[PDB]
Amino acid sequence: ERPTFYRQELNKTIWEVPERYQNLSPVGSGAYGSVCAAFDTKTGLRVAVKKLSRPFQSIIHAKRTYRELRLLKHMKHENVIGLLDVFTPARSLEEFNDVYLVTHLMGADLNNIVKCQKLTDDHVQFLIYQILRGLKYIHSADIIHRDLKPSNLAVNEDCELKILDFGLVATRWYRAPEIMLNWMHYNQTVDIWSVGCIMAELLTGRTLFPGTDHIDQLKLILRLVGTPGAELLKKISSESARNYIQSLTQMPKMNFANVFIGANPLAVDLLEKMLVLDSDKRITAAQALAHAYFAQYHDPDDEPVADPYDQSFESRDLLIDEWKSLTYDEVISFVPPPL
Ligand SMILES: COc1nccc(-c2c(-c3ccc(F)cc3)ncn2[C@H]2CC[C@H](O)CC2)n1
Ligand SMILES: Fc1ccc(-c2n[nH]cc2-c2ccncc2)cc1
Repeated sequence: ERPTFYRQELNKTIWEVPERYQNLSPVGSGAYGSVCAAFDTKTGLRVAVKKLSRPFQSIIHAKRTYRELRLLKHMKHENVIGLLDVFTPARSLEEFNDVYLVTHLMGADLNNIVKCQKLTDDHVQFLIYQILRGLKYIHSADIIHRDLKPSNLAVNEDCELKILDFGLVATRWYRAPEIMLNWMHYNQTVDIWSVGCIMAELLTGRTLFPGTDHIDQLKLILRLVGTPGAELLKKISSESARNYIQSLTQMPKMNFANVFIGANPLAVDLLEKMLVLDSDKRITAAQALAHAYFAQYHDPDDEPVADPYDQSFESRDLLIDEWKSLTYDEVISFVPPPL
């Protein structure tokens, strides 16, 4: 029981897929893979098919490939990209060198939405609500996204949103200041900082912190939220990070009600809770969902958490063939979701 595959070359890339997937149309490419829109004749669904690029090029690529497949197989939530299918044209482990991932076609990203004029407060509520609902789920599996940005948020014509964990403008614009300072013990609230930046941008139509580099990025952040107070400075072990931060002209926290004047005061209150410099004081996804700003969407009985997620593989140092074999086992054990 193996489907019939057919091959085709699209934009320099060869695609070998099952006959069920028709009318492949390139959507975009990147360092880690390329994506085509297609029509799935078995389900009647429009899908996006991602072909991984050089999945076993090195130990790093091989572990990344396994990581992505494991993550995607685990994510089962309406606001997180999951898998409809995964396949390989390879007939055996020995000749296994290509991995294809299939999900529901979304068709646009959040950047396309903010670009095409500004949104109503109701749209901001709905979009951010969905991000947080997806994040609550991801975070409950002890996963940190780490690179939330508009381009990693897929959105369909119904304004339904799904978080893309990977990852085929600048990432740094949405990155938590503790990451810009290279803190190795950052927590899940790095993602809340990013949601704060995204929400600000949806409300104003402008990138909140458009830094030109890591130093400029930190400078832009501190100008809005103020330079660190005593409680936060005490948590910084890095002497250079402290010499830098403390050698900057001291700056107060700006009045958010003034900076985002015109916005819904509930949105401004939430933003202030997300864009707190000290990650230990930043609101969590679960807490954010209960915020008054989302009263028309919040339902505690329908904001589910994830099943336990085993990431013990992350601490493993294996050979390429071992990561390849594990990935292969995960391709073969895949059971599609019910139609
Ligand atoms: C184009 O429609 C669509 N829908 C769902 C996922 C993906 C996807 C995926 C993707 C991820 C997993 C998968 F199984 C299938 C596709 N990776 C990146 N994207 C998009 C590509 C365009 C870009 O603007 C936004 C990310 N694409
Ligand atoms: F300027 C800044 C900006 C952000 C931070 C910060 N927020 N949460 C944790 C930290 C942090 C940064 C560096 N080292 C430990 C902790 C600290 C100083």
